[PDB]
Amino acid sequence: DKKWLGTPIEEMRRMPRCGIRLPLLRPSANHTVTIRVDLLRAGEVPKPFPTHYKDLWDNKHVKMPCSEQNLYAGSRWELIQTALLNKFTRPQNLKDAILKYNVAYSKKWDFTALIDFWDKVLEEAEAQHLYQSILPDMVKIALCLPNICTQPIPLLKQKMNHSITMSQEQIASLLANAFFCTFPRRNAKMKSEYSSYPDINFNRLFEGRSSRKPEKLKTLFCYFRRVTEKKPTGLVTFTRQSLEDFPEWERCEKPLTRLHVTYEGTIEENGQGMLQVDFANRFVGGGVTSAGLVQEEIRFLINPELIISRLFTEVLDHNECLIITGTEQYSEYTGYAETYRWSRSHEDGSERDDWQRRCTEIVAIDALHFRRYLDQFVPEKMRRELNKAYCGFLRPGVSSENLSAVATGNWGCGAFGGDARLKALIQILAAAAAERDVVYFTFGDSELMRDIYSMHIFLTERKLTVGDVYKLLLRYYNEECRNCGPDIKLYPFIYHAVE
Ligand SMILES: Cn1c(=O)c2[nH]c(SCCN3CCOCC3)nc2n(C)c1=O
Repeated sequence: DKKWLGTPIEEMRRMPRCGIRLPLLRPSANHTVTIRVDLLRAGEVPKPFPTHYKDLWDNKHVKMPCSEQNLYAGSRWELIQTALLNKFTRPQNLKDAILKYNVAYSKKWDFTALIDFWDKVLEEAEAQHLYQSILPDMVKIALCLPNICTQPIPLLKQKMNHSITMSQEQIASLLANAFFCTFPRRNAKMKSEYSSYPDINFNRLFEGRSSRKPEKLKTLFCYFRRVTEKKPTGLVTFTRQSLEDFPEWERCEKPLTRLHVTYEGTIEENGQGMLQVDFANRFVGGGVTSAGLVQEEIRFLINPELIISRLFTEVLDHNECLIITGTEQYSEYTGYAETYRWSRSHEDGSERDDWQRRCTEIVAIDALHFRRYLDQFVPEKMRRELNKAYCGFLRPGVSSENLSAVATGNWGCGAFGGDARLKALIQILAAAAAERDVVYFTFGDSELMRDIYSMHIFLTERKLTVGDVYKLLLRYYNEECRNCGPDIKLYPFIYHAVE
């Protein structure tokens, strides 16, 4: 009957209470900081550093639309200014503007969803507000980019252990540019440069007739209305983490940690101050700028500062994750995929830390996509998922007492074909190896809650280590999968093996 099982969620560690005092925010070889730390003050808009725009146009940094190297020779940035500084009264005006500096895509890019949103979804007053106020304000913050993002932004490339800390205001200027599709070299289907990076320009949000698109657009315009009306004052950190020292899982003598499991609630609302998992695509954010609308995309829509990770985050390799600290929630929603609806504007009540970052930490970890259900029990694939989750959970240089619980759920299930009971145990083992408790949301599935709880209590009461459990997974593969759906399910197999 009960709605939750295991350790009370009130007993789990959360930020900021559990953290240590942050070191002085400072730029270094592994930390890009794009604002004046000496002037960072609560409730004040951060000042960009440096004061005057500095450009880098190379294979290691974002290619900025305002670069003097962005040519067409004509200046693409001048063309963008001329195109966007026109009155919009009808959606065709905005399509024509975006296409003036995207001539090569004038036959490839469809704007049906934008036209339908403006003309067929919005009432007359809402459309009027969109084109008299919201869009012109978005144009202005976009065109302010050279005065806002004065410091080159390095790409968080494969195998880099590197962090970028920037202001929410800087992110808003960059995302307004993404909306107007101004980022060069990010568009071609057959590009080699940036082929390993996600889409950033928003043009696919404008294509097609899904009922999903107006909801995505409502969610994003809620954000844009908010951050053009009053500049957000905080910072956001993006950290790419690449590990090479992974556990020898079969030999790991670490005990399991604590579990709270519930079929009610969500990661983002009920896991406040916890390490919140994004069920990510290896191209971070997935189809947020196109058709996708499941856990990752929804989180990227209600916390749009996440979307800018796509500007500079290379596709994740198996040993990598992306950790984002400080994104703000601007929207509330209901549903998902075909039922997703924008509900209302959200006033984020999270505390900020000593770097003026909202106390919200999200980790993008991408599960594997399994063509065949039994493929996921292959030991190499189980080890891969363990190592991915471990990389997402591990904080080198931090004591376990200062680590929040992990707030997660059915990672890699649904579209990717993962088995929820296996993935729950994999996350429990990885969390144990990283010395972090687990808060698990089963998203309405009460039987799964009971099953994960019962397995966890079974294993903990018998004092099985991480390695004891991993060896049982290996036995399951050999006994029920390798020479095989299997005859016996995983948790029944485990109970029988141990008993
Ligand atoms: C724990 N958890 C979720 O599982 C979740 N799924 C979604 S939409 C995609 C359908 N899912 C159904 C459950 O299996 C994973 C895929 N939003 C979610 N949120 C906000 C959440 O907190």
